[PDB]
Amino acid sequence: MKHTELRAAVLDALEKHDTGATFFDGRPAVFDEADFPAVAVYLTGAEYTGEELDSDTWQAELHIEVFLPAQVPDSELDAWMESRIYPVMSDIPALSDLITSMVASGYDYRRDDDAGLWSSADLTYVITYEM
Amino acid sequence: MKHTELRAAVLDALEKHDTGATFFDGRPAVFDEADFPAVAVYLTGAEYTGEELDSDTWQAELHIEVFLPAQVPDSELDAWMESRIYPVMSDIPALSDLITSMVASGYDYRRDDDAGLWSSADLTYVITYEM
Amino acid sequence: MKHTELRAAVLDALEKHDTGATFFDGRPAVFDEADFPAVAVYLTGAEYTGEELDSDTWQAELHIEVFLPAQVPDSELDAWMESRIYPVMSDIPALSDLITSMVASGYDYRRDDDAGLWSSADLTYVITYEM
Amino acid sequence: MKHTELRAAVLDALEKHDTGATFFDGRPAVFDEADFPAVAVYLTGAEYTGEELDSDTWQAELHIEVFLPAQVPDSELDAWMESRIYPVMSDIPALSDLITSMVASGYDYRRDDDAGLWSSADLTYVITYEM
Amino acid sequence: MKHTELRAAVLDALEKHDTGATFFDGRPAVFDEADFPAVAVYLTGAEYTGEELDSDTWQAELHIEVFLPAQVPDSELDAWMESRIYPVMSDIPALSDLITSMVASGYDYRRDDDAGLWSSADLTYVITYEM
Amino acid sequence: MKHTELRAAVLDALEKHDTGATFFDGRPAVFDEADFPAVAVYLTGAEYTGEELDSDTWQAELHIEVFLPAQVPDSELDAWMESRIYPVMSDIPALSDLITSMVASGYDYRRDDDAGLWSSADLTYVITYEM
Amino acid sequence: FDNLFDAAIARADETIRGYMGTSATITSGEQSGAVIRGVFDDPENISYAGQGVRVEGSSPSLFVRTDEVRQLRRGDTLTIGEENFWVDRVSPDDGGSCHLWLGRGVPPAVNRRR
Amino acid sequence: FDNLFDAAIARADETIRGYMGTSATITSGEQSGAVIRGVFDDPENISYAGQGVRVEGSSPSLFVRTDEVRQLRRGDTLTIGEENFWVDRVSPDDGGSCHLWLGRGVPPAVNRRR
Amino acid sequence: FDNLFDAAIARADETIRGYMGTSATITSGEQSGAVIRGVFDDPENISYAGQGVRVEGSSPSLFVRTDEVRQLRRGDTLTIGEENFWVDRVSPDDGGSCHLWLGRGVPPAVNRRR
Amino acid sequence: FDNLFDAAIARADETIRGYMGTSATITSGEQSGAVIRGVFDDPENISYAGQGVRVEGSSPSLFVRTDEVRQLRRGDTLTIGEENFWVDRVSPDDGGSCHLWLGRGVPPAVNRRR
Amino acid sequence: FDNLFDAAIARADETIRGYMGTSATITSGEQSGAVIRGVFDDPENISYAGQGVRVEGSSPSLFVRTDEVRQLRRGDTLTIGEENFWVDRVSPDDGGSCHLWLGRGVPPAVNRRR
Amino acid sequence: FDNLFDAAIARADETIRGYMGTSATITSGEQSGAVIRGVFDDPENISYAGQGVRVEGSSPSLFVRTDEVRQLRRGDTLTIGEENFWVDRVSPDDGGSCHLWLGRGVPPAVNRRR
Repeated sequence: MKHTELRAAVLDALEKHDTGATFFDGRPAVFDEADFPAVAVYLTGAEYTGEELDSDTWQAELHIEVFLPAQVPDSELDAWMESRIYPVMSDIPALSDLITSMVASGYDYRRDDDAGLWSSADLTYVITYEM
Repeated sequence: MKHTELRAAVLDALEKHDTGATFFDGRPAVFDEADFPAVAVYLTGAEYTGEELDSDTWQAELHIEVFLPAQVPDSELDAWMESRIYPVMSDIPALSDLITSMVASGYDYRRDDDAGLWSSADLTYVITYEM
Repeated sequence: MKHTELRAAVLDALEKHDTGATFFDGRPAVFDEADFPAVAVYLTGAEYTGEELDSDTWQAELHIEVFLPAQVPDSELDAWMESRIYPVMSDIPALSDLITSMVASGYDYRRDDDAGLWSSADLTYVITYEM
Repeated sequence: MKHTELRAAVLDALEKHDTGATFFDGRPAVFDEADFPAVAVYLTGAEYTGEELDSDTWQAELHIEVFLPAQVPDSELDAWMESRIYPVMSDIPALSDLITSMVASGYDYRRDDDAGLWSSADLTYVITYEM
Repeated sequence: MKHTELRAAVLDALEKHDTGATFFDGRPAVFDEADFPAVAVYLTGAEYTGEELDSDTWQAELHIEVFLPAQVPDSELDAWMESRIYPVMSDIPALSDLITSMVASGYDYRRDDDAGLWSSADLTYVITYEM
Repeated sequence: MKHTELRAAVLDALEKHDTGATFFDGRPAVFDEADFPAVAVYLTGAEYTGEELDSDTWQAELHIEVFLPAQVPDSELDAWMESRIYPVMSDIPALSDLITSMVASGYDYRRDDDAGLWSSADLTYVITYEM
Repeated sequence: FDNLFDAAIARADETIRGYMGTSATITSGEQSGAVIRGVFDDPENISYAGQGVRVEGSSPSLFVRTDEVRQLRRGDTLTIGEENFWVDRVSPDDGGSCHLWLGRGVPPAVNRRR
Repeated sequence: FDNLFDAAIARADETIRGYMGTSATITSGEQSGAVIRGVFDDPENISYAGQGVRVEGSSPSLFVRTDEVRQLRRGDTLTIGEENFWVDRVSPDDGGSCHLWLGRGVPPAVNRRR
Repeated sequence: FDNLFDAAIARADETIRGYMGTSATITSGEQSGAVIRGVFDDPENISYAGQGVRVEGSSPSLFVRTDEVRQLRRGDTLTIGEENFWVDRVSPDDGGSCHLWLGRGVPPAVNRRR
Repeated sequence: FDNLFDAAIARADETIRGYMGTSATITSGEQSGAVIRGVFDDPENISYAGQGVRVEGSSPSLFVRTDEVRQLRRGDTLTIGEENFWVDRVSPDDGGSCHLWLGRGVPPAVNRRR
Repeated sequence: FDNLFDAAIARADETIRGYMGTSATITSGEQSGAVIRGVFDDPENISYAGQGVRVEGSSPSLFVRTDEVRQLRRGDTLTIGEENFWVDRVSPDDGGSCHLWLGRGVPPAVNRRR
Repeated sequence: FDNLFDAAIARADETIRGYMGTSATITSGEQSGAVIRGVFDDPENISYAGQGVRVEGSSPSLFVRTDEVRQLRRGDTLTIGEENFWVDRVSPDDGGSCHLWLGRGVPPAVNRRR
């Protein structure tokens, strides 16, 4: 439905496990070296599917991106991505009310070489809901 | 048919709901921080589809773009698109005369990182009319 | 056939209606803010169709493009394309002798933001003739 | 066969008609304002076709490019391209010995806006020969 | 599965043979000229294959890339790729437990001309595993 | 199999004919005006074909590039590319042992306009071998 | 003034305007009949719209004190010498003076639907 | 002070602030009622958002001593003259003084979920 | 003149043109037989038309007082020394003098249909 | 020293470090307890990670004589004033002195398999 | 000479050529046996052609008076010291002197079919 | 020498080399046992090969008189102080002196098939 409650539900289900990280809701997110392990959740690229005759259907991509300091070892990002985010994301009771279909998509690593201040890695999902 | 009529018909029924926002008709739009919540409507990419033998047919894309100050949370932008603009744009009695078919297309977000002065988000439609 | 004759025919049929605008024949067109409307006609992208066995056939695109000052409202350009350039080009007796088939293509707008001195809009046609 | 005699044949058959312009054989061509017409001829983009089992076949594109001063009217370039180059290139007795198949392709105009010293227009052909 | 184990297995099976080269695990690899023979192993571009109904399947690309100083003869680089790296990676007992299928992909060379300090060559593999 | 063997086998039979040219084996090649007509041979873009069930198959592209001073006439390059290189490269008795299939691909010309110090022209082949 | 420097720079700008100034009269707008001095600069630019299209023109501007331009708004018309100009953008307050980016045409039609 | 140069530059910056600086008061934040001096600079910029969109604005800033801004944090609101500003980014400690990048709007809503 | 500066720059420009001037005569145009002084500049430019083609030439210009070329229009022909030039673009009025961008050929044929 | 210039520049750099120096102590490394002087510089850089994500930080560095830093290696930890830094990259020997590019975090975990 | 400045610059150019110029003799061309003075400059340039293919060379030039190279044309051959050079492009007449862009090879074969 | 300027600049370069020079010895090559003076500069450069891969190094060079380097060729090995270098490219003759672009490794294997 409205994007607000979807991000609220995913952040609620993601906060319960202890991570000690600052979570940002929505696209704008400004921080510095202090609160580095931040996790941001946002929706992007909404489209009109036009799948079913009965009612409206939409597709949107759900992003979960984590930021780690530059020159952090690769294996550390591996663990943050798989061990923490993947198990919680598979089953969330609050999501199933709103989302008709949720499909995984691959995660990817991006580092910064212009200045070497950040290195992130975002897990991507495909969401099919009704608006 | 006459693009002026179509934009006028959209804006008339987009204005009746209380929004308190400056509305720009047509592509040229210049403003500053004061009159900032600004909604501009324009038609772009007209094309001769030639779908029917009986008479001329064209396709054009209808745009409704809203500008909000930079660093506004994503939640506010979601609201304009999903609460204010989508319900009004679904059924307009004035458009029913001029438009043979009007199909939704997904909206999208964009922010300005060059200088951080504006953040906009436009809802896109596909319009099929007769000329 | 000879592109000179085709452009001459279009400009002759386009000048009879009062427009009060300078007309440029061919791509090279230099002007300043005085003689501004400056409707220019040119042919581009000629190509060998090879459609019929009997005789040669070619395809080229016919352009009619009008220049207007920047920051001029969108609706006024709409007027030139809908109420002036388009009705005259539908039926021109002189063309029918030279052109075997003339098909419309969508007009499009463009504005100059590097310096803001001009804002044009061209109407594209597809011409199939014999050489 | 060898590219040298092919360009030699084209230039020989192209020189007989009076044109009063310098002709450049091969890709390198350096000229100033005085030698303005230019008329360079070169071959480019050779490939292995492998169409027939019997013997080798190749494809290459034959270019005839003419240089005229910037701001020369468009219609003049037309008159030049069609009237002078096309009739001579249609039938040449010397070519038929070497070239198994010669196919036309559209000519195109390009102007220089970086400095405004030249404007050219090349007619392109497709050549199928045996090496 | 856990990318840590897969990279650890590859590096273990790759270190046993004498190479006398520094081995880097993961993307962050910072080194000066003293430790020049340098071999880095990393995984990139994971995706959700969705091949089988029973359980999850993913696809990721495995990279083995060696760094050698610029202006080293190409012949020497050929040797590392075809004598040292290929035989060891064909059969490794440790991988067969974790990876369902491994497929080779072509290695490729690249040299640095902006500064001329390094010249690498990576060997690409495609990995299909279960997460 | 071993790229060193293939390049050596090409260069040995490319050297017996008198050319009086410096021959570079492998990608790295540095020279100046004195030793100018220089022919370099290298293999690029190797890839796993996976064509036959019985054993491995790979495709690599064989390059023979010749460098000549800028502003050299085009016709001279034709001669280097056809008369000297194409006949010798057709049948190398020592080559047939290593290569299962060798297919020609077209050559092409390129000149340096940044500084005018070199003009090259490379012949490309497609090699299929076993590794 | 807040500081010594603000007063000093205000006097400096006033002398600059006095020694290199051109008289300009506003015609249509809230300041319907004011007379204003400023420095007039008219540099030139050319931009191309295609392969053989060149649009040649100039982008003038006016250097004016910000106290007498408080009520001036975009789209107003003012004249300098013989030609007629309109205000395009009014630069923010810099020191004690601000620029008036002008255009040489008649004002464009408005888009706002207020 | 660690060096002679540090003390010299501190005195120089103090003189600069004294001779060319205005007065700004914080309103909402940890320093609820402090009053700070600084040099106010307001350069201008414009960014386009499309073919016919032009957003005209400016990016103001303040130059203050770093000892009396330690308790300041992003999002606080301060006033200069008549207008009201909020704090965008507080520059690192350079020499003896740091910049206060400001915005002219009402502070935006926060995203953090702490 | 409007200011002291305008008169001063006019005199300075006149001295510059007197000490670094070349006599040029218009031939065809509204000013059919005028004689004009100015500073002649002939720099170099070369552009490439593709792989090897290299068109080498120059872009001359002339520096003239703006009151003598009021009747001058684009496409006119004028001579300097022995060779002949035509007028390409006439720069806007800067201070007291303007430029005459020239070309070395014969004038091109016109496109306009007036 | 090899030349007159080498000795002269050594003395000049020593005076620069004496007059503009901050005392820094190494903590963990081969030079476990050395104390070194240098010039401390903390400029600003900000980079963006996407549409809105802006990461604000700084890139500090230190300017020390290359004779007392010969035993230093990458990844060591040193302190200046109160906060702690680690060594990122040690610039080549220029004249008589070299830079110590620093980072403000704890050292990263190592990748090398020696 | 048209102006005082042209004569002055001609004399200055002659002094420059006298005090910093070598001697070059033409060999083949319309000026078969002339001997000309000029300033010889030989800067470097390197351009690549792919991975590692580096071409090392230089672009020499000469600086001569424009009156004694009137009959000179492209493709001529001239010698300086021991090496032999050919003329690539002769720069336009600047002030009183023009450059001779040279190449170090044997002249290339001509393409023109006149 | 051809001119006054060549002799003057030769003496100037000789004084430069005398006052700021380091002694270098060639080891392998035609000049097997020469001893040569020159100015030594070792600036830095870092380049990246991927997402995180960073290669840090320096590109040294040597400023030497061209008369005693006539027989030196690419690939020769020479030592300065303690480290060992090899010649990568020898700059064209400028004035009276030329540069020796060096590398710090062992010379690479040759590709030529002569």
